[PDB]
Amino acid sequence: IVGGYTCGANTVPYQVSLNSGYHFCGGSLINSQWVVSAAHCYKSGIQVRLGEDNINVVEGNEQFISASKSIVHPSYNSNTLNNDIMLIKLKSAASLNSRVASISLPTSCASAGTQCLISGWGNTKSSGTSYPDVLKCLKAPILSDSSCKSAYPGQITSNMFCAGYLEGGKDSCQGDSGGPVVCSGKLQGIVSWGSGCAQKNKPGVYTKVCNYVSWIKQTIASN
Ligand SMILES: N=C(N)c1ccc(/C=N/OCC(=O)O)cc1
Ligand SMILES: [Ca+2]
Repeated sequence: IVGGYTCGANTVPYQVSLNSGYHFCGGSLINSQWVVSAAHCYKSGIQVRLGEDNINVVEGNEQFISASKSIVHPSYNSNTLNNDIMLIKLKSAASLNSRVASISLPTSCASAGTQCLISGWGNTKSSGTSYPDVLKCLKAPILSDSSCKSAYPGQITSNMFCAGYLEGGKDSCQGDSGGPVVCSGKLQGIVSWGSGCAQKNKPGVYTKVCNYVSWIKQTIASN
């Protein structure tokens, strides 16, 4: 997260870290057994880490649970990042508490102009490279689809939306991938892609979760 703020320990209780010997992506806990992340975060041997603040220090509230399966969206296209969503099932159910909690799926899509909360342990520099210890947060508005398409001509599908600041300076970044975009207490986006981070006229592009609720519910009902 570039240009954001320190969230505060366990204030984003649905935020997860995906670990394969190191943190590589974020995710969102949607119930005791399932995490929503980005399909481009797929790899084998994922361990889900819940209740994290400092990802490099065991502070006492963590739950580390191995993934039993990963399900990439059937229409995920890794070239265009269309349908950039994946479900990860935990080997055992998480214990839900104040520090580890699920985030609601939306019943309707979010509105242009709505301020959303984006979070992660990704790069905090728009140019160089610096990774934070503690979870970082950013409040950013959903942009109009016409501004989004103008920013990224020929690349924005109906399964994507832009959020952020066209002036640059504030954005999600590498290492935030797969993490939550929460708007009005619902999981509306997944950190997906963008040209660099926090660049002028290049806002963040996010998977449009409201399009996938049917697939999510069907998949979790059968796996
Ligand atoms: N909002 C952005 N500008 C943005 C968001 C996500 C990415 C994802 N990069 O994938 C590589 C990785 O996370 O390791 C890039 C730019
Ligand atoms: Ca920790």
